Amino acid sequence: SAGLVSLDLPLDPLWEFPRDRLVLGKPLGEGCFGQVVRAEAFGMDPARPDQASTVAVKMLKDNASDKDLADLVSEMEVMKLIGRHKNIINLLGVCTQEGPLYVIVECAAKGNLREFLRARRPPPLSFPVLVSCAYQVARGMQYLESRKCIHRDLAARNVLVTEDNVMKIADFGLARGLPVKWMAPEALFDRVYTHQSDVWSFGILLWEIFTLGGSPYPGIPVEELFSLLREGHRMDRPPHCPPELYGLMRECWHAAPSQRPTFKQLVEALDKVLLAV
Ligand SMILES: CN1CCN(c2ccc3[nH]c(-c4c(N)c5c(F)cccc5[nH]c4=O)nc3c2)CC1
Repeated sequence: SAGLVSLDLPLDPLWEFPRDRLVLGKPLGEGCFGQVVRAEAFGMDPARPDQASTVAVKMLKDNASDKDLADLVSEMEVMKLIGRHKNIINLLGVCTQEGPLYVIVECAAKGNLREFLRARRPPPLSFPVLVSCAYQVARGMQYLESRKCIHRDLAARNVLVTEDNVMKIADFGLARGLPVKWMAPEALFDRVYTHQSDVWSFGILLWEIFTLGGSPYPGIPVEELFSLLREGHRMDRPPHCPPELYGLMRECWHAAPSQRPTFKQLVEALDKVLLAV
């Protein structure tokens, strides 16, 4: 319950998992101070203890500081309270006592959304699948908005994809700690993060989806961007994109946070487009 680093972390019966049952695998995500690794967790579903399931395992090597563990413990404790949703990297279990810390979270087979879209390019990927991707993140963000979480940056890299193409958001639970293009004006300059600063980032995320995993603000040094944003100039409507759907991106990129749309509206707007196709 919001506890810091200790010699041995406290036992929590609602979330604890047997480390002898968990079997680690090859490294999924290279990381500097902490890392995420693949693992075949046996008996993850306790109703069927014989059958196994593939899972991700966030952890840290012998080098991360005392503060770096407290971040991972804070990331764990936030995931407990937020609970389950279809479009979120949910917590499955934790291994704390009598050994190193392993936080078990559900695995994503097809990787991040940027690498997913860039792979499936025409030298697959239809229009409704792109709208289905944009709709699922909006639903996922709406749930995290209602639980008072507030996402840090939000981008194609941070959203992950399942075997059956379900968009699941990751790193929502991580505390504060490069992504200049994705940040809102108030988040860049004054550093005041709100629900409406993620709305800006969702606008940038919509751009990434309908450019098939393109890099936003193409061909600038991350300096004229600042002057460009505060002179009434935003990104253009990309190749193959409707004007009403582009209108939602322009709504997100309004300078006034009050003028930007809430996540409830962006779901309901995309719902009408998803219901059409
Ligand atoms: C060599 N190529 C490296 C990139 N390839 C890849 C493919 C699927 C992947 N899933 C995750 C992953 C996370 N990064 C993750 C996280 F960062 C936090 C919480 C849960 C997570 N679950 C994941 O499943 N990484 C992947 C990498 C393909 C092979």
